[PDB]
Amino acid sequence: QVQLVQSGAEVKKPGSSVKVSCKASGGTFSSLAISWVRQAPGQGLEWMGGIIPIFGTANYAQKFQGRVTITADESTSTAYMELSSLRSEDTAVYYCARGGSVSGTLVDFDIWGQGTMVTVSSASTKGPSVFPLAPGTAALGCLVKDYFPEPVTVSWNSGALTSGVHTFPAVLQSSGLYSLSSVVTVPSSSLGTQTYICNVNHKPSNTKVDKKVEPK
Amino acid sequence: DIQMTQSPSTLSASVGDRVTITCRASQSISSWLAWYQQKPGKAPKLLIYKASSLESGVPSRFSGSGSGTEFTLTISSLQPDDFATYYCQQYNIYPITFGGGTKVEIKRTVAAPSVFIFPPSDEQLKSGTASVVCLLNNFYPREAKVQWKVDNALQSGNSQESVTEQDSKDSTYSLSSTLTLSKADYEKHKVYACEVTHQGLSSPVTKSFNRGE
Amino acid sequence: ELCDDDPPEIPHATFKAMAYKEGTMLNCECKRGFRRIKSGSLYMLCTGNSSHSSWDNQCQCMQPVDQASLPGHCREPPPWENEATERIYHFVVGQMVYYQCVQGYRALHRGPAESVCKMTHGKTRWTQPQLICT
Repeated sequence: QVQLVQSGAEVKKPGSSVKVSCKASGGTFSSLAISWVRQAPGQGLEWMGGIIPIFGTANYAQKFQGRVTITADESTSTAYMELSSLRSEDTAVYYCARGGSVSGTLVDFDIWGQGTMVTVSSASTKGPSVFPLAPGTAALGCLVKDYFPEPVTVSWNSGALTSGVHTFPAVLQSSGLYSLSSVVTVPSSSLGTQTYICNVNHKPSNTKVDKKVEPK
Repeated sequence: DIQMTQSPSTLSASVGDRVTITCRASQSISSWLAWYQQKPGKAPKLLIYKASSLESGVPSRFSGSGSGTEFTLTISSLQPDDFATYYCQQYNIYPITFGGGTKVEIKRTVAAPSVFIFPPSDEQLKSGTASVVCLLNNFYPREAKVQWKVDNALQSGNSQESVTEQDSKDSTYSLSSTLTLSKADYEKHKVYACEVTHQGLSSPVTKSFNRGE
Repeated sequence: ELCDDDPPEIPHATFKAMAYKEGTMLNCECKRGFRRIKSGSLYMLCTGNSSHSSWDNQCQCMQPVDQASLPGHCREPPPWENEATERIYHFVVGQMVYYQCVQGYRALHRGPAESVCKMTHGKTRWTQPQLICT
């Protein structure tokens, strides 16, 4: 019944603060603890802290060194998590979660928010450059390079081609920009007749590229 | 802090199998342990609380046992919805801590990778950087090693890789590795090769190209 | 409108209101050695209209502005000088209070632990939170 709806993705510079919200939908907070747990890309879960609504009592993980503040607005059933002096290591999906019982903040988490991606980086918005990966079976693709922030989307032949497609997770380069590759295997006998197009969209920079991948 | 150690880190199983995941605490946590399931891009879901109490709405094929420092999560007769990562959590004392996760993946027959190598495009070369890409396609199991060589000189520190999740149709993995060089260094060498090690191959396979050929 | 009984006491737990309904009363109690002012109010009463709620008939035994709340509910009244350490509240029908185990105690009860004052069979009664703190 009760659900938790979190605020949208944030892109932040190092040294700044971020304030994420967690709103109860289809109910109220009651006195059940509202806690925050984060997960860095490809890593496990890490507890940050929790607050008891109405009572106002909050507990935090000492490793945050006072950088986390958790508050609750009982009238609007919204909890907030503010993380100050952001650094690249704070890049993570942040979740809010309700406690299973009125046992303070040392509880199991029975209801979770959908998550809020927070990216901390010195990089500025930049659309990708799209390079071809030129071709029994042939492999071809696109290298979607040097963009920021995530995400990019890739389709092939405007969605008409899905068989044999593999779109890899993006990697963060040492430059601070992301790179993503998307490939597809096709019959070599089709290369003289068919045109394969990778359609790349990067909504943060309003960039849209439809790259024909030609047999070099 | 209490350190929660989960094992195995990963396990391969089929629909119908029984899986046992273990969580060990560095100190006693009484029975204040919970288990969660998490699918990629989604929030964790509570399965069990207080070491053995099944959460409302969670199927009875999930059961938890343990006390003190040793706990297990057992899934009897695994179903397609159960391939996911599982985490344990202690809430005996602050700070609340989680285990490192156990990925439950689909067992299938061994499949050697189909390997492809791509030189940098002429369009990319026009901007001063060269990306050479090696593709390892539709292999099983996930363990695969890629080794880059330029004129037989082994490369280190100049490559990045990423792997897909198990394919929804054939349960294989695919991996892409990218070797990054300056256009100046790229034009100074001729042979570009990627050597792939995988248990489906009788010996490592090398795919290569000659620059300008 | 007042509930004769105080909300249920749960061993090793405390309760608190999120906001006080209109009609809630609070005794004008004073600290040891201090007495209630002559001809003064014996109770503060939460009142309201279409624009705001507030406490009427102020107690007497710091901040110049005592902000009103939105209609239908009052906030915790600010402390008055030489006030007793314990607050004696008298709630009305429809009032909800919320429970939490005291730190070091835990509940097997799943979900919210609340009590509401209801008018049942011509008399007021608080619902029983199904809460045990161990």
